[PDB]
Amino acid sequence: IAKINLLGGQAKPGPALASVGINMGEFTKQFNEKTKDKQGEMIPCVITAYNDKSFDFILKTTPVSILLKQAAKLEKGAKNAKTIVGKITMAKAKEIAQYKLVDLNANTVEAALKMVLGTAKQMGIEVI
Amino acid sequence: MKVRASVKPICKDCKIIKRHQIVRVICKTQKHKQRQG
Amino acid sequence: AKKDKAQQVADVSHLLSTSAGFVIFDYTSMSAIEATSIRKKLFKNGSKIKVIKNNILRRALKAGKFEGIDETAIKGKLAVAVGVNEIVETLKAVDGVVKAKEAMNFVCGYFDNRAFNSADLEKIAK
Amino acid sequence: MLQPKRTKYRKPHNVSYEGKAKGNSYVAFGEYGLVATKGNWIDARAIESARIAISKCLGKTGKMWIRIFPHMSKTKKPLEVRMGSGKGNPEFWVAVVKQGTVMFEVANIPESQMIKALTRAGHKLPVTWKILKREE
Amino acid sequence: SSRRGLIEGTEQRDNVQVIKAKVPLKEMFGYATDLRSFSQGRGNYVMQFSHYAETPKSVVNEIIA
Amino acid sequence: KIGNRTITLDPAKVNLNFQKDHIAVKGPLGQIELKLPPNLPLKFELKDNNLQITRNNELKQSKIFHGTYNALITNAIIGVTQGFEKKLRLVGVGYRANVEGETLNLQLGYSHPIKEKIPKGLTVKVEKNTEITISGISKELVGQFATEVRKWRKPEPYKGKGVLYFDEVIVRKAGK
Amino acid sequence: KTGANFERSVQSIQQRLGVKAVPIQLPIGAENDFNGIIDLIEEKVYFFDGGKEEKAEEKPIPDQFKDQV
RNA sequence: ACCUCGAUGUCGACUCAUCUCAUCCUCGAGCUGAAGCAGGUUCGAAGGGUUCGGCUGUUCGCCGAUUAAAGAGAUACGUG
RNA sequence: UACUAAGUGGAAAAGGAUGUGAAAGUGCUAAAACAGCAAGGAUGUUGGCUUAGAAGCAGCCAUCGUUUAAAGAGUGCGUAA
Repeated sequence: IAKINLLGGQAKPGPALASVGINMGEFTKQFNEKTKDKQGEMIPCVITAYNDKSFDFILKTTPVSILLKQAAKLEKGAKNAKTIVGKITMAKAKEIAQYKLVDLNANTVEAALKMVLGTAKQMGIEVI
Repeated sequence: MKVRASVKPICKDCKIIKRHQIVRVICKTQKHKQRQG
Repeated sequence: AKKDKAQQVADVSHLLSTSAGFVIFDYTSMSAIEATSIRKKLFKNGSKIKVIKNNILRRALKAGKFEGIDETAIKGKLAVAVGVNEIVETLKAVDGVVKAKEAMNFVCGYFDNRAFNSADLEKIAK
Repeated sequence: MLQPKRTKYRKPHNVSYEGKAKGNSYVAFGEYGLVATKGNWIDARAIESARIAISKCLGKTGKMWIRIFPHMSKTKKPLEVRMGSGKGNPEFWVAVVKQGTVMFEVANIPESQMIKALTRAGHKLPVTWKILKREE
Repeated sequence: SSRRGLIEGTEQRDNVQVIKAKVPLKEMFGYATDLRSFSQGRGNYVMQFSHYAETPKSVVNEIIA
Repeated sequence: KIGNRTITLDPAKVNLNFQKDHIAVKGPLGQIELKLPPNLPLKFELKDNNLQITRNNELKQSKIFHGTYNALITNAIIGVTQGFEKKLRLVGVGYRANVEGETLNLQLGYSHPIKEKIPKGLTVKVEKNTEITISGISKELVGQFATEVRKWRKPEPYKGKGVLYFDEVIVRKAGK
Repeated sequence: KTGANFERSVQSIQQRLGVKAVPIQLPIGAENDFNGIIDLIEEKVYFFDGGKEEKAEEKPIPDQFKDQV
């Protein structure tokens, strides 16, 4: 419900952030305070029905998408998915999979790495 | 109803029935009603 | 194919005969998200939360020497946890599922191939 | 225009098209084709119209061949003259079709757009259409 | 949607949704009064000149023919 | 396939009168007298505890016949054992309706008084001045009455305004 | 005129405006039967006519309204 | 070129009109990019109605003003 | 002995026909087949971009993958989001 792709900074300027009945600042305070660690870095945001949308939230462990962007060594948007640009290897693939080791609900190294390739071969890098 | 002499399924839910030996169609789409197929 | 149906029935008969413990409890709405939550909890357990047809589970059970002829006529979504290789932790998880629903009646199965009353099997589970 | 280079006579006997297909009795180049259930006259204007219609629906990679081409002439008297002073002046060009004759073939084109083009051709010819495939 | 457009989402100033519109001035005249008509006057619009952009062929028709 | 379907029965709540001219099912929730014309291909059996009517002949019109007679048997059984009810909302600004004795009034765009008589075997109940409930023993008659009430007003896209069937979310059009 | 009710009006203003205002009177009728005004701090006034309004007298409430008053 | 050329009385106007519906209007109804009015679409329905003046012999046509409405036609392009 | 539910018979172009029989092939299948219904339908993922704002359905490059009976950048409906 209302997937939210926002940084770790201000939770005020999100129009789709407050659409299920939740207010803006009442969480934004603690959101900023506890996400000052990675302010300027993305932190995905989703929500579930609490009882009446008085206050609820859940922050997601970051999937490798900004690190997967620099895995291609390009800071430009990837409208070219069949082009293998950037270097990724089993060592780097496993390092990336460490991030998503807890991020996914099916737990095993090979399958999580297959997730990383499947999301990454379409990233704009035909990964190893 | 649309005055024509050859009607074929034009929306995905335009199904053809024959009422009293007059061929007509039924569909949710209201721009797709016609008879005398 | 019907011959394929028979050979699959034989294969799952062999599977249940080989497997000592196994529990199949009918779920309303067995949910995939909480299913893979179970999968994280089970991890590399010999158990495999799985979903196969309910008629094959009749003829599997009636080929594979386990008690109950009218106990197989369950109606609805059925998923079997084959308890083995940490069968206890599988029992723990399936009783956690028992407490995750309204109240799920004992359909079939037991800890290691000897079914009895289910007022204590859940206590082995927790 | 589909006007032949030269004609020995401007004022010929057209055809007796009540007979089985003399030539072009089967598709030769493409994989599917339109065939006439019976024979009749066709002008040149409608041949050009059918060609352009099938070409608009033709892909940039598909190719199409025509079998029947205007060889005969067609004459009409003015609407003020009584019966018989001579023979008038030819107006336009006409080709003959025998029963079972094929006229259009398409190739290097998807089969769905193939049947699309065949329907487009059929909706424009007075002769009754029928659809076949390249047998060999 | 019909005037070179800015309909690519929503922009909000944290309590008021201010939407940008890079719109040619020729298409402002009936635009603003009809926007007030349709919106029941519950909004407004600010006068700021963006830039000198390309003229559409509709206005080019009167250049030469 | 609808052929000799399983139609359950409890021969104490409702009693049956199976005749070649009228089928009379009677119980505490009234009686239903299904009228069936003479010269029918179907044969009726004296049965209880899931009565089933079989087919003596196999042909298209007879097939449709059996399907429809079985469906109407189901309809009449559930009617005589449970009854039928329909409910209709009325979405408007000044629209309303209420009851006088056995007649439903209507307040509509009409500047002229509108009342409609209630057919026999059915009863109306008012809970809010616009939404009405009609309860009787026949789905046939209750639907006919619902259409009769609807016939005076049709919902339109530019504004929620009409005889809503409690579950119809109509398409919307945005003019002015 | 059609489309109005005193309770409806005060409810609408309370929700959409946050007016937090106080009523003084209560019309009698729904949309056409406006022939008297219940008064809250004092007695209801019954209007003997329509678009004339020249004879105003303040008559006792029948208790189906005075309790809510 | 087929009866009527040992007689078929052929334009136009007045009057009398009768009939058809591919309906001009009143009528029913659907649909709409049908806010509403104001619109278009065609299915039914021929029950009824379906003007007055200027112009040149007039049909045609144009014009003037005007009606809920200022039809297309058939009847020796109606009626000596 | 078959067809017609069209008074076809007892007139006819183009096209349309899920009207209906007969014929020769032809998939599943009492182990539930075909529906409809009772239930899930996950997951990187609002894949990457775009227009500050487009992010399963504005659109383009991809259009691949884990758990799994299966889950599709989704089958369509919903907003500029």
